[PDB]
Amino acid sequence: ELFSNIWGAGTKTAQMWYQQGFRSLEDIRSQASLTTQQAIGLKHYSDFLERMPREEATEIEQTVQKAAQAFNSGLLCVACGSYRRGKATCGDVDVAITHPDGRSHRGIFSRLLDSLRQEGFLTDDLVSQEENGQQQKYLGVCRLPGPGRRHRRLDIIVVPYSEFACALLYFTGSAHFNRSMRALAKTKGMSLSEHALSTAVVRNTHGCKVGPGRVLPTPTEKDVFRLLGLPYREPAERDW
Repeated sequence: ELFSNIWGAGTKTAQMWYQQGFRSLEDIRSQASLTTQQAIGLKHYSDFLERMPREEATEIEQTVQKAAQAFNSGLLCVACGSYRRGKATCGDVDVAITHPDGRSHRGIFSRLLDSLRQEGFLTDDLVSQEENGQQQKYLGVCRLPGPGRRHRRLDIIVVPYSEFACALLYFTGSAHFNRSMRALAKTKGMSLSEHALSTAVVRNTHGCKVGPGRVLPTPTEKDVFRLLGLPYREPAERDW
């Protein structure tokens, strides 16, 4: 069951396709109906089975940073995921982008992606543009210049500065760790997302609601941990 490995396909679709006679990667490319992601996953099947050394992730991060700072030299670009958690290898790269003035993040997302296309860095686009609140998310594939380079999954997320701490936390992960933090937030009547940490409603000692839900200010990751009642954990401690 090698269908599993194709990107955009899990055990979920591995269990159909087979329903059909398909038992081959080739069988799927030629006869099966495919998602835009699945087509790309098939196109780079061999490459997407290989993790990259973290040095390559650094090169990917700097490539995105260089192209973004040409447009505004104050833009903050950070690679998250397993990279930020300090692993020796990474399966993909998520680059979060913001600006400290907090408003110069707009107008970058479109121009940046285009700039990376022209120089041949971005090779395949899963989703060219996703708009989630004030966050803009690119999902695609990249490849560093030169010979012997494999194709690497790359996400780029541009975020407002007021959401940066929560975004960094969310894209740094791990997925387990996020689930754990969301559960902790809930025990305090809060909710945690990639945008913000907020409370549900405000109630007094009589149980009467006296206000709407509150968006808790979180300038840094440490604020999130403080608000959840936890000692701060470095990214390297967040694998589980």
